Amino acid sequence: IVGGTASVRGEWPWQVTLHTTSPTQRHLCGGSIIGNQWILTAAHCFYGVESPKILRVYSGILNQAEIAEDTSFFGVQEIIIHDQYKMAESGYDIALLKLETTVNYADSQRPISLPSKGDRNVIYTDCWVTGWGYRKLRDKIQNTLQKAKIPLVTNEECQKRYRGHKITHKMICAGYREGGKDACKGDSGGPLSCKHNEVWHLVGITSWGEGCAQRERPGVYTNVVEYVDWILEKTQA
Ligand SMILES: *[B@@]1(C2=[C][C]=C([C][N]C([N])=[N])[C]=[C]2)O[C][C]([C][O])O1
Repeated sequence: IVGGTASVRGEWPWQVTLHTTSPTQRHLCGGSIIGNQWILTAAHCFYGVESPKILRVYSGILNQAEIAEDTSFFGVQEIIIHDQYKMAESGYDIALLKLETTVNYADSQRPISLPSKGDRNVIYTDCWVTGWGYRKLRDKIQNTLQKAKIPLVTNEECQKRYRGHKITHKMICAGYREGGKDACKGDSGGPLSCKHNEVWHLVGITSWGEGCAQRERPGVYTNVVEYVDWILEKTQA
């Protein structure tokens, strides 16, 4: 996260850190708890990943330092990538992780509600992007989960900032015209939480952008509301 600040412990209870154990353990992507056995994240996060066996999901984490060899984690039973996904910039950047075991909810780890189709007209004025990602295009994973408040931008506005790309309605952007605050490498798969009427909603999934926090280059996120039907289909046994 660029231009953000340290989050308060338990402030984003749905945020998880997804690690890969190959070659050695390290943070791979962010993700969001949306069900007792389900993590919603980004599809492009699994490039080069041929088995769920090397994945470890850690919930209730503030500092990466809390994760040690003796720290408990959730194994991944199955990685479900949207069948139309090809690459982040083309959309459909969404994936589900079916955990091997169930998450016991608590103040430190609980699910975030999905947006409803009846909230597309609603205007989110309190949105935040979070993660352990870079603080600059060239950096490294951060210890403390970072947070940054960022305004949503209309698709038409976003399309103007990405002439070489096609910003579809299945995408949603957020950023400041002057830049300064934005997601960055390592934040992928992270949630774009927005609080409306005292209730947090998972509005987007950190997907891509040109550089990080550059002027007139809004972050691009997967428009979650467009996948509630998909999520229901894939999570219902
Ligand atoms: B992701 C990833 C996160 C953020 C960016 C840049 N995004 C914005 N808005 N400037 C690119 C990639 O983090 C983990 C990595 C693994 O594929 O991708």
